[PDB]
Amino acid sequence: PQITLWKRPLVTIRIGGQLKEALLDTGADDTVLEEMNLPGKWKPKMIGGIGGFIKVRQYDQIPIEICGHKAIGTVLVGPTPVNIIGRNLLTQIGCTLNF
Amino acid sequence: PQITLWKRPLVTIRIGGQLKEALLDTGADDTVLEEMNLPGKWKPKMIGGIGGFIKVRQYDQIPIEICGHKAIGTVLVGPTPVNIIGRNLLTQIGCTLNF
Ligand SMILES: COc1ccc(S(=O)(=O)N(CCCc2ccccc2)C[C@@H](O)[C@H](Cc2ccccc2)NC(=O)c2cccc(O)c2)cc1
Repeated sequence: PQITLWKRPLVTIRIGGQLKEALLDTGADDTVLEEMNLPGKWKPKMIGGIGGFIKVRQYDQIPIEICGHKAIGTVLVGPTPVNIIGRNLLTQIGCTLNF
Repeated sequence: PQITLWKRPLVTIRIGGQLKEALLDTGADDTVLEEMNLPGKWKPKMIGGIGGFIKVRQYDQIPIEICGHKAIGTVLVGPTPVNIIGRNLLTQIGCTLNF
């Protein structure tokens, strides 16, 4: 689709059979989800945003369907304030910015 | 332009006698610029991101040129690590997400 920006670019994602709302975020290098359980090994990681650094759990090779487009990649889980789809998965679904 | 997301979508903006590199950021409601002493009235504000909140100065009706496209709107100035062009200006220059 083409998504305009007068509203937040929130979309439905499917991850582990669960439907969630997530923000398509070109300013995010990584995909960061609110705390949830995901299967498999994770490793502790730290990431930084506008207000400082947080601790997250890094899960690799996780399938995420974003508005019906399939990605398989790294998902960080932690105290992000909102679910964020970052460039690591936006590139997999062929997302670009256009003006 | 079409801008892919393999790297951070950094572009040149101009605000007065300062050309600046800024992130085209669909996950940002507002435009947040690194510390700069803009003229005119402003209002204090707190904005929240990953890691918590920062204190910023809200300046209104500031002209900002982004890759040659003219915009005018609210600019938040504060201790952000990166200049962020948010949706308030992205819409004005006709920016969409496409996949
Ligand atoms: C109201 O206006 C704004 C509010 C917030 C922001 S933002 O910069 O924090 N923010 C709002 C996000 C939604 C959100 C909303 C509410 C809480 C938490 C997240 C904009 C993000 O795109 C942000 C931009 C960025 C990049 C580098 C350094 C610093 C910031 N990226 C990130 O936080 C980020 C995420 C993952 C990995 C990474 O390396 C960076 C910008 C504008």
